[PDB]
Order: sequence, then structure tokens, then C-alpha cells
Amino acid sequence: AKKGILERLNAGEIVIGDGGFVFALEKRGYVKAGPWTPEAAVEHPEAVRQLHREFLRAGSNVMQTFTSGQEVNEAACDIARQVADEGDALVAGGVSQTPSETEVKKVFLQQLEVFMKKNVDFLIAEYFEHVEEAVWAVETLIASGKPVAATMCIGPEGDLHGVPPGECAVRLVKAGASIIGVNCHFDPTISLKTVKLMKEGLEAARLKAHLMSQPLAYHTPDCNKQGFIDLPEFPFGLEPRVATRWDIQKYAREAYNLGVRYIGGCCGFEPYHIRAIAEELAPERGFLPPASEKHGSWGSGLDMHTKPWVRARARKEYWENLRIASGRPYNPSMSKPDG
Amino acid sequence: AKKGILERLNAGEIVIGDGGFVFALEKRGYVKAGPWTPEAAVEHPEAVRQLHREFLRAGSNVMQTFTSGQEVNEAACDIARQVADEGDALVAGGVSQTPSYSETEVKKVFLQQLEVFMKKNVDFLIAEYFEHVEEAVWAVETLIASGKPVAATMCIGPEGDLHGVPPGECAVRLVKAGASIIGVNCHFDPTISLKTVKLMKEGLEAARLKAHLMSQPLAYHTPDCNKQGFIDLPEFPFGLEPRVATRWDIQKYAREAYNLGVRYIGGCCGFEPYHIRAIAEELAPERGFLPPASEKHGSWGSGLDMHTKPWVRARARKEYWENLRIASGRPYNPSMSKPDG
Amino acid sequence: AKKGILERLNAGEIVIGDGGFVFALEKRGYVKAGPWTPEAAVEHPEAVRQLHREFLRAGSNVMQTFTSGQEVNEAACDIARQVADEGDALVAGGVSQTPSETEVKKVFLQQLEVFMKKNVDFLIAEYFEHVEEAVWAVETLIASGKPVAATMCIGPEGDLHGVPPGECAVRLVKAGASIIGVNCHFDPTISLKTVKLMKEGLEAARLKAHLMSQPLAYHTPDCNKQGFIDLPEFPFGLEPRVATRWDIQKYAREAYNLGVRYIGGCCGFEPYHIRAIAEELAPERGFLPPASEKHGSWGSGLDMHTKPWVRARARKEYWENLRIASGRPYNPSMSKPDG
Amino acid sequence: AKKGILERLNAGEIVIGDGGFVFALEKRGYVKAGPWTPEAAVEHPEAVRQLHREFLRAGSNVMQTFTSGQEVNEAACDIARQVADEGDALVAGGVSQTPSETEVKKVFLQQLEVFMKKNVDFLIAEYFEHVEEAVWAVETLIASGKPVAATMCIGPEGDLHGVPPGECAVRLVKAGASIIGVNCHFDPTISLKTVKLMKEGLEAARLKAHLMSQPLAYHTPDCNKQGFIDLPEFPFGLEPRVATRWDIQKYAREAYNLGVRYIGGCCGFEPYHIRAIAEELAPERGFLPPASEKHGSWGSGLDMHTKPWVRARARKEYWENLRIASGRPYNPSMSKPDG
Repeated sequence: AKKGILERLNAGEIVIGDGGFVFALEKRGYVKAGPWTPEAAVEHPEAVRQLHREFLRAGSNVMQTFTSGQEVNEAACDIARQVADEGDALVAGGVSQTPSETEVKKVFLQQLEVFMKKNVDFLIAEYFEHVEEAVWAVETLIASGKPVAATMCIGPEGDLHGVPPGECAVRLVKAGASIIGVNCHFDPTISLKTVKLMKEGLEAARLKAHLMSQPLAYHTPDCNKQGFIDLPEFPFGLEPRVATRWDIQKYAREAYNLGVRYIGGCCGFEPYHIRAIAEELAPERGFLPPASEKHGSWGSGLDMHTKPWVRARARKEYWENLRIASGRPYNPSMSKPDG
Repeated sequence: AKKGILERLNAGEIVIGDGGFVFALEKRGYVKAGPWTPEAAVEHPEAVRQLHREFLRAGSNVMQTFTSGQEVNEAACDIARQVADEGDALVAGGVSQTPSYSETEVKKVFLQQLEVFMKKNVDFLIAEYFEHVEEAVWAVETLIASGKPVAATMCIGPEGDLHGVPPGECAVRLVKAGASIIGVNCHFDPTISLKTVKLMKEGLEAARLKAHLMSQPLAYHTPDCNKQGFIDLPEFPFGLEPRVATRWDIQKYAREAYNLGVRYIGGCCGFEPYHIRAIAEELAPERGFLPPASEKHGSWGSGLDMHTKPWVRARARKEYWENLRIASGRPYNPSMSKPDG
Repeated sequence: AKKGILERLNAGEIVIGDGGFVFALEKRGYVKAGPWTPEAAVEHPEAVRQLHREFLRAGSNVMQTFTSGQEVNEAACDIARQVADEGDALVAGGVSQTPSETEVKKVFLQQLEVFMKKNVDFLIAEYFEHVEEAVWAVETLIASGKPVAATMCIGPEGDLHGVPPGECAVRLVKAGASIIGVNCHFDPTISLKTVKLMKEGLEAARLKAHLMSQPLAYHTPDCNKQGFIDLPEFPFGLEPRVATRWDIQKYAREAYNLGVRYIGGCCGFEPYHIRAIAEELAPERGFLPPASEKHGSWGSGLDMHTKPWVRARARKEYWENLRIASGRPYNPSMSKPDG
Repeated sequence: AKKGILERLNAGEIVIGDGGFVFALEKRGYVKAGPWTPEAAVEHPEAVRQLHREFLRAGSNVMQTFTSGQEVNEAACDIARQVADEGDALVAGGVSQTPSETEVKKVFLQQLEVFMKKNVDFLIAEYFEHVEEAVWAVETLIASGKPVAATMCIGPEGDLHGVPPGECAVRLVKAGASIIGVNCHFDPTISLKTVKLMKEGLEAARLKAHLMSQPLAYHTPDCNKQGFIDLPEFPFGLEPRVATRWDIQKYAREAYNLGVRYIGGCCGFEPYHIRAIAEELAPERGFLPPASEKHGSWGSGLDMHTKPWVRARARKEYWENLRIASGRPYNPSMSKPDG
């Protein structure tokens, strides 16, 4: 009786997605930074499995596959299915930007072949800068008869061709995508600007769909149209920009009020970020994730402490209004994109 | 033929220690922040085991155990021994400050703890988290009875212990108690920690009391910390993400500690497998080898030479990342904060 | 043979204007912050005269008057004329917003009476949030037969009514204003965005005019549409935001390349800022201001020093590429507008 | 009946000193940055006189002279005496580091000759890195029979030889100096650390003297023992570091509680900073300075605005507990000294 993705969304439930998986495996020594290739699926099944289980414990209702050769993709799907069966989670399929229509759809169908062999609960089109290739992806994938979702790494200023977010969203829903939204390249506020534009565009064309936000965990108020790749700090300097469990716990509420129901996360997101999403959205979802056992609510777990200040740090007010410090006073608070 | 801790140190080798274990299991949902209890050792052996293995892959030569009650400590020791046997690493024992503070009862707690680590036959012991040096000396005394190498660390800054005992006096008093390795752990970022360790080195040289030096600093940057370390910063525990070091800051602390004469170069709260991998990759040309996890990393961002853009391809060199002045990304935030305490 | 404002501009010359005059008399104890009244013109003629002479020495070619009641304005104009005659400067007239068309034009005409009595070389309409009142300004003032200039404190998002900057510019030039531009409420980059929009709008309608930039000396990258006044630091907290002689020496070149020829400054501008404008624009103007005798070019005057670092600070490269430090690490580098 | 410096101090009164005079005339175009020479005293007597009068209006009770050769010094003393006679102020002499004891005392005596001709109400030894030359100064100057004061630009880590500040202070009191303190090179907080050490050292030796503080107006938390001159921002990049009228109103209270009664200011201090000192210390001195007429108390003058927030900014609570913003988010909040 595992409800499908569209059944959950249409019922009005929040479908929390897993965080940045290929970024969490790079800091854990299994992915390399620059090829970002998922060999660890076959080389280190225990690492990939444990990250999946940590995300499931956090509150993710989706186990996106970590996708030698198609053997790696297969093994990734078996690990994802194994972990998904342990909880209220759905295995998802992911198709990403190809590095002509005939060849792009060739690549996309060869990829989709594996996800059909493995019977993934639903599919995702993601990492798409251009929306032309994104609609090609939604077309090639909805032939499966499985729910398809389309995400782009495009800011409020539209795709690389220049197509505005609203036009991109309506073009994706037209192609068949039952869920649409933004992933990667921008922090949880610019992303929710793009998703609001997408909602408005879909309401303009009366093209009902489900909304989906998977932003960066980093703060990038100094990013140009080219996301956070062009920041001088990418990839090995973004530790300061990482969000806290309060920033993400604010983006969860923002995205919920904006009308997003597939509230997840991308590069920089960790299990505790996803737990922040789940704990924020708990009073609507009617439950708390498993990992909430190893956590209070708004730092409520520190109100048995030996010091008065650390004891008083345990409340929503303190952590919501606190202005955390960079700890790097010889560094600027913003940087010019290199590109 | 697994060399012991003192054999490695006396041979001149660097003994890289594991990073903040309790802190890395809190962000992974297995430890709670505030009780900081290792209830995950029996509840989630796979999580603790995988963190141990990630640290081992990073380059750690020490699996400090993740230490009802004695059952949890035992299970932690079996997991640590399991992972240690998979590589060139040693299980370490850890005894820490008691919540109380008389000699007979503190040494009672210390001996009961030491019983389990004797049962499990840990390769060496650590006295750590000691604000006072009186209790740290008690620790070295109670633990060296094992006949195993004992190490002593305190979370004390350049201004001495809570009683005001200067770091050099602390180092001398610990080495006198029998501790073959002494150092500093926690409560301060790498530079303040390595200032304290410089003071300890000088103090030991003053009394001609030879010992091995050890540094397990915070991964956070805390230039605004008072004598009470990072715990009194308003951001602790759930606001320290900005302060987290990069693989370049830790890769600088590794060289600083090596030049300072520290050979047990590890890490504490905030340290992650990639930080320990930074330590190992920095100290590689001396150790004569690179850690396993270097297979999934270039040297100074070299792996980004593949990229399709010139401003992400030229990022692949020592100069760029060693001289880059990274940005906080929070321009509506101060770069420093006043300790609440 | 003192060339008029329009003769200077039409000849292609740069007409450097004076800096923030009532803000520089508040830090000198003669103006009060909050009423911002020019009572000091009759109470302290020597202070107002010396500030005028400092600006004239800096390089200003415009001695805007520091304008009971009409007596104070007359005294201000006498001092301005006295100091203008000492150099290559023109006395300018200033009409500003009134705290119906008939009553507003009444106020404007009563003001203009004094400036006609004193025969000011040209007039300025300035500090106009709305462009409905600014066209009334240009209308009421061009009846003098004197050159009239119109400025608003409006950002790139238009006036308070919502009129875009380009429409404001064309509507001011239609009213008769021979010079148009922006003054106050934004730093020297947002201001030069608005002036770029004004140039573009004038070129859209073929409505030739002269451009004029009088920006804030403060840095306000965190300002909303209500200028710098709504920042929490206004008025007594803006010392950190103050520009250096390099920031202003860069805005001078920006405004020159943008096509602005009346390059001056508003609140926060000091004699050394105007001297920075003049020294930057010197190679075109063909000369240097008097105050350059007490200054080097890009810190060249520090070549005398005994220390090697302070000696090497004497370069264009060093001072143009240096990221100066706030010196307040317990302070945020940006702030949310209170309004 | 103009009370002398020692009569005021011994009576328990606060003797507010003028601010950075050479530095204020550099921003006004009359002094050059790098030679820092006073030739404006004869070239521009009106500028020097107006700066003197602005400082006197602020609340300064001392009119330190602005000291072609000794003619410049005589003109400076004449202007200082002229302005001093207009209020409750005292002309003060000043001797600074030379660029052997016999030759140093020769130069110091040649200086003191002019101040004896002009009859300056008291003398100051200042800008002394070394305490050897500083005690030589106090020796050569106390022969005048006039009160002598000694200040050094030395931080909490002692003079350049290494003499601790307590030893410096006692060595200066022994030489005869009736007032001792610190001037320049450090912000108001480090300076007051040094003055605390001097007070403690004098109390160690039972060597009673009057305490004096003339700190920088800049914030320099990132300065090493060589003061602010070694910062990369010196001289033309210190605008961000400038203190506000609230920071100086805090330093005034600090110095008063520390036991300092000659509370003034060095480089970076302006008439409004000295007015901040005077307004802060008013409820003890029993009066407010003249310039307080053009100022409220803790921003009270903004009660007249039309906006609720700009009206509510008028509060001690608001301006005392406000973290002002640098407005430069692409710049670090601290910088490494270049020396």
C-alpha cells in the first residue's frame, strides 16, 4: 500500500526528497570533485546504502538512485530499492543534461531503459539548463507511463536560451511532466523566486501541476545567472555558505506557503538539513521523522544544561532570530562571480 | 606487525587521528545535541561502523572508540576493532572529565571505565576533555597502571586551565604523571590550539621532560572566543556552519602542527572525513604515501582540470585555493560574535 | 567672460558641482540633523563662506546657495556670490519639494523671486520624489529665462507614483529643463543606473539634454526603493558607508563614460571627494583643481615616507585594487531597510 | 580669570581637547597627505581659524597650535590665541618626535622658544614612540615654568624599546610632566587599555599625575604594535573605520570612568566627535557645548520627522545598541598589518 508520488501529492501530502547525494559522498571520500561520477555504487555499496538510510531517517520520502557502466546504475537502483523498502519512501529516477534531438533522446532512452528494468516509482528530469532538452526529456520519459518530474537549474532570469521561468514551466507541463520546479545552482530563496514565477506562469495558462523545490544548502546572494558554479569558492570553498538547520527550517516553511509540496534539497544538503525540513513541516504532515528522536524542536534538547546561556539557547526565538557569525573576519561576506 | 602508538611516534611517523566522531554522528541523525550520548553504538552499529570506515579511508591511524552503559562502550569497542583491523590503524581508549570533581570517587569512575578498555584490549589510551589539570593528572595516573601508552589532552587555551595553571605547567604535570603523549583537544580552532601546543612544547623543554605532542583542534574558526572556548559562543551548537574550516584551512593547520613538532595530528568536533583527508594529503610527502580516499580527490583541486570552463579549470592549482579569501555568503551577518559567557 | 552653465556644457566641458553642503555643515556644528535648516547662513557667515571656499578649492564650478526666511536665503546667496567670484564658479539656484498645482507653484515662485533678485547663474529643481511636482518646478523656473536643471531622488525603479526613470527624464526635458539627472538617496552606482536609464529614455524620444549626477557619498547596496533614509543607520550611523577618494574617483570616470558632464555630489560628499572628482576628470578638463597642490595623484605624495610599505602605497594599482576594511568585525556588512 | 590647565584638572573638571587638526585640514584641502606639513597657517589663515572655531564650538577647552619656517609656527599660534580668546579655551604648545640627547634637546629648545614668545597656556610632548626622547621632552619643556603634558603613540605592549606603559608613565611623571597619557596610533579602546596600565603604574610608585587620552577616531581591531600607520588602508582607506558620534560617546564615558580628565582626540576626530565627547560628559561638567544647539541628545532631534521609524530612531536605546553596517559586503571586516 505504498502510495505513489502523484497519489501523495494529489492527496495534499508533502513529499520530502533526499538532499545532495553526490555532494555528500564527496565529503565522505567516495565521490571525486570534478568528475562527480558515481563509481562508489559498486565500489562502496555500504557507503551509498548508509547515506540512503541516513536520508531516509532524516525524513526523505524519496530515494533517488545514485546514477564499468550501466552496472553502476543498476547497483545504485538495487541499493536505493533496498533502503526504500525499509521506510515510507519511493525510488525515483533521474535523467540529467546530455553533455541533436535524435542523439539526446537516444541517450535519454538508454538511461530510461535501466530505470524501467528496476521499476522506479517515478522519474525525474533534472540539471537541465536549456528547456528544449528538458521538454525532450519529459517527452522521452513519460512514455514509461510513470509519473515524470522536471527540474531545471535556472534562476529568475530564465534558461540559457533566455526563456523565462514561467514559459519553461508551462512548456514542461505541456510535455507531460506532472511535477515541475527548480534544482541546484541557487540558494533556497532565489530558488523560491523561480518557483513562484513558475506557479504564476502555470496559473496564467491554466496548466495545473505539482511544484518541487530542491535548492542548494549554500547561501549565494552574490551569484549571477550562472548559479554557484561561477562563484570563486566553488567547489572547495563553500563551507561558510552552508545553511544551518534554521535557514533550511525557514525555507521549508517558505516553500510550503508558496505552494510547493515536494520540498527537498540539492548539493550541500545533509541528513540534518532534511531533518530540518521534516521537523518544520511536521505539524502539517502529522508526524515527525525517525531522526527527530536524536533532536529537539528548535534546540529544545539543550534546556537541561549546566550553564544558563546554553540552557536558554533552547527555544525557537533564540535560534530563529540569532545572527550567526562567519568567524572569518579577514574575509569578505560576498564575492564576485568569476564568470 | 601492527606498530604501536609509541613505536610509530618514536620512529618519527605521523599518527593521524580520527575527527570529531560524536559531532559527525549528530549531523547524521544518530547522536542528540545536548546529551551527546553514544546510544547509537548498539542501536545503529552500521552508522558507527561506516563513520569509522570513512575516517579510516580519510587517513586516520586511530579508531578512538565511540564510548546498559558498559554494554554500549563494549559494542563501540568491537565496532572500532572491526574497522581498525581493516587498515593500518590502532584502537584508542578515551577517558574524559566526570560531571563531578574527590580523588577517590573520580579515580573510581576512571578505573571502572578503564576496566572495559582492558577487557577489549585497546592499543592505547587517551585522557581528554579535561578542563582541570588536577583531574587530568589523576587520569594519567589511573590509566598508566594498564601498562598501555597513555595520552593526555585538555580543552585549555593559551591562558591555562580553569585553575589558571599555564599550558606549560599543565604539559609538565601530565608528562610527570606518566603520559607518553600530551596535547590539546577541542574548544578552540587550530591556530589557538597550536599556540597552546607551542607553549606546551616550550614548557616541556624547560624541564627537559620529553614527550610526544598531539593536536586535536576544532574544525571551526573561533577568533572571537574567550577562555571558555567555543561552547560560550552564541552560535554553539546549532549555528557553527559558517565557522567550519575548509580542506585548505585544515591542510594549513596540518603543516603548522608538523612544523611545530606535533606528530599526532588529528581533529575534534567539526572535523569530517574530508578534513582528515586534508591532513593526510598535506602530510603525505613526509609519510611517503597518500590515504585511500585520495583516489577520490586531486592535489590542491587538481581534479577540476576536466571542467569545460576556464574559470573552473584554472581553480585547479595550489596558488588559487591557498590564497583564495572565501566568502561567508551572509552579508547581513557579523564576522565575529561576543561570547555569551 | 564667465561662461554660463549651458555654454560650458554645450562646449563639452565638465561642470563639477559642490558636494553635500547641509550635511557638511551638520558635522561642523552649524546645521542640525532632523530639521536640516540653513539658519547658519546668517548666524555663521564665516562657516558657510569657508565651506563654499573649500568646495571651490576642491574643484566645484557651481556654488549652490545654502537656501526671517527670505532673509536667510538672501544672505546665503550673498555668501555664494562672494565665493563664486573668487574662482571659475557659477552661483546656482535650488528649489526642492514642498512638505495642488496652484499652491505648489506659489511656493516655487516665492522661492524663485529671491534667486531672481540675486541673479543666480542658473537654477536647479532637486529633491523631488514625484515627477508631477518636478515638471511644475521646471515650468515655474524656466520662466526666469535662466537655464534650469531638474533632479530627483528616484532609483532605477522610478518615482513614487511609479513613473520609470526614462519617462521622468523625458517629461522633465519636455517641461523645458536643459539639464536633467539624479541627486541623493542612492550611492554613485545605483544613481548611475538611473542616469543610464534617463539617457536611454531621452534617446528614445530624441529629446536631447544634459546629464547630471549628484549621488550619495555613502555605499548603500542594501537600500530599498526608499533610498538611504530608510536604512537603520540614517542619519547618525553612516560613517562606515562613506566612500573613499578612490570610490568617488571611480564614479567620476563611470559618470564621464556614461555621458554625464555635470558630475557632482550630494549628502556625505566632502571637499576631498569633489577633489577626487576633479583629479579623476583632470586629463580631459586640461587642468587640475587648486586643492591638488595639497594632494598627490593616486597617493603619489606618500613616496616620501621612511617605511617601505607606506612608500609602496603610492600607486594607482595599490589604491584602486585595495579592498579596504570596515574595522568593525562585530557588525554586519549590510542592513535591512527599516521601511 | 581663565583657569589654567592644572587649575582645571586639580579642581576636578574635564578639559576636553581638540581633535585631529592636521588630519581634518587634509580632507579640507589645506594639508597634504604624506608630508603632513602645516604651511596652511600662513597660506590659508581663514581655514585654520575656522577649524579652530569649529573645534571650540564643539566643546574643546584646548586650542593646540597648528605648529617659510618659524613664521608658520608664529602665525599658527596667533590664530590659536585669537580663537582661544573667543571662548573658554587655552592655547596649548606641542613638541613632537624629531626625525643624540644634545641635538634632540637643541631642536626641542628651538621649538619651545616660539611657544615662549607666544605665551602658550601650557605645553604638550606628543607623538613619542620612544620614552627616552619623551623624558628628554618633558625635561626641556618644564624649564618653561609652564605645565607640561606628555603623550606617546604606544600601545599596551610598551614603547619601541619595549618599555611597558606603566614604566613609561612613571618615567614621564618623574621628568616633571604634570599630565600623562596616550595619543594616536590606536582606537579609543586600545588607547584606554594603555591609559589603564599607566594609571596602575603610577599608583604602583605613588607618582600622582593627571591622565589624558587622545585616541584615533578610527576602529583598528586588527592593528599590531605599530599602530594604524601599518594597516594597508592608511592613509587613504580609513573612511570605513571612522567612529560615529556614539562610539565616541562611549569612549568619553569609558575614559571618564577610567579616571581620564583630559579627554580629547587625535587623527580622524572632527568637530562632531568632540561635540560627542562634550555631550556625553555634559551632566558632570554642568553644561553643554555651544554646538549642542545644532544637535539633539542621542538623536532626539529626529522626533520631528514624518516617518514612524525615522522618528523612533531618536532614542539612546536605539543608537547605543545599533550595529551599523559597513555597506561594503565585498570587503573584509579586518585586514592584516603590512608591517
